[PDB]
Amino acid sequence: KVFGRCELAAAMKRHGLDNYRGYSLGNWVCAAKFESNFNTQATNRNTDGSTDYGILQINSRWWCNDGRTPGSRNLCNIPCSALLSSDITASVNCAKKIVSDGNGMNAWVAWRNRCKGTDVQAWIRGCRL
Repeated sequence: KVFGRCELAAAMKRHGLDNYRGYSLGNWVCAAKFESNFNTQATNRNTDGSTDYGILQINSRWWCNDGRTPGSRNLCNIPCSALLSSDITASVNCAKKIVSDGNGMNAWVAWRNRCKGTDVQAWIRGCRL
C-alpha cells in the first residue's frame, strides 16, 4: 500500500506515534517519506547482507527475521514480511522499540539527514488531525 501523506499521519497518530519518546508526528511522517515514499512494500538491501523493510525501512540485522540474514537478531519478534503489510501495526510497534533503543530517531539515517532540524510540522500541514 502507498499511503497518502495525511492518511499515514492519521494512521500513525491512531497508533500512538505522535510525540512518542518526544518526537512529534511530523518527524515520523517525514521519516516515512524519505525512507519508503509512504510505500509499505518498500525493500532495500544493505551492504552487510541485511535488508530494510516497510514504511520505516526497518532492518533485518536487528529487528526482524527474513530467513536470509544469518547471525542476526529478531528483537521485534516478527517475520520481516509483516513490515510490508497494508496494516502498519507491526511497523509502528517495532518503530517504538527502535526509537527507545537509546539513539532515538537517529537510528533512521534518512531522518537524521533530511528531517532533523527542519520544519517537520510542514509534513502534517492541512491534514484533518
